[PDB]
Amino acid sequence: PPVQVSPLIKLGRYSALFLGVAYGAKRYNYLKPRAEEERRIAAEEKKKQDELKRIER
Amino acid sequence: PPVQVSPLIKLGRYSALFLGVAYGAKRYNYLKPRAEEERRIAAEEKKKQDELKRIER
Amino acid sequence: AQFVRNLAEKAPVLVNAAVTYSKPRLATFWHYAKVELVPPTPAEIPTAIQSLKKIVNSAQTGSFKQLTVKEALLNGLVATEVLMWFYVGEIIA
Amino acid sequence: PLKDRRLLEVKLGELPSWILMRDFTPSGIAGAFQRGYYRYYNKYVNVKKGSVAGLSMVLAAYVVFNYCRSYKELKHERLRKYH
Repeated sequence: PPVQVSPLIKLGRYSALFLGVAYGAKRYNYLKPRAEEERRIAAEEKKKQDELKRIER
Repeated sequence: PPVQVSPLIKLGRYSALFLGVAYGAKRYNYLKPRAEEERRIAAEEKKKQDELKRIER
Repeated sequence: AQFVRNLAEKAPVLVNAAVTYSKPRLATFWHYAKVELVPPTPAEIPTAIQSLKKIVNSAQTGSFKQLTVKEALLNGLVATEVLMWFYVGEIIA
Repeated sequence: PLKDRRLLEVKLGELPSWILMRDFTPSGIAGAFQRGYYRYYNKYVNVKKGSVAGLSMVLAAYVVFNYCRSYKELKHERLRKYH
């Protein structure tokens, strides 16, 4: 036997839902490049360390 | 002398507004990485062309 | 030189006059824009949804097909008006 | 009370009625271009205090004409790719 929403909450819910959906898409977009670049430059660093131990074994 | 909205349109407007705001944020997020990577790989390609004309001048 | 600088001071007074003339025309635009200091009422939502359903009624049976052109032209132009705001939101994006 | 009316007067249901009551022969094309030119002329030009707007319209029209003519050769320098 469903119990009708005290409408305050039925309002408060789905709004916040879509707020969070937007927040998530925004975070994804805003964050991808920084991590991509930090990791790629760390890859430069690790290749350099590899060649270091190659010449400084 | 303002003219009250024929409410149909006052409804139809701001909805579409925020739809488009969401669409824009989504496009930004979804699109950033692909272009970043295509351009960076094209940069690999152009460095390769540079070294090509260096050795094949 | 200094006279040109003095002319600039007069020009600054002229610029103040330019602001002075613009403000009443802007005030008339403000009178049209002063209707809402908070988001629109959810009271007429019923009127709008009911008008929408009445449009659907006129559509389903094929009775709106007795209209004259000018009316449909107007309707479509305001439809596209509403539409442009979608790209506007994209701009915000 | 009339078969032929201003295309704005006619309705959508009888839309094809108007489309079929009217003629299409090139003579009836000149006899349309003329009506357009003369409406413009006798409404915005042939008046004792004709203004800029009595002329500026045809200029800013020719402009858009020759812009459309050129659209093809301009898709090659859009500053941004994904529009």
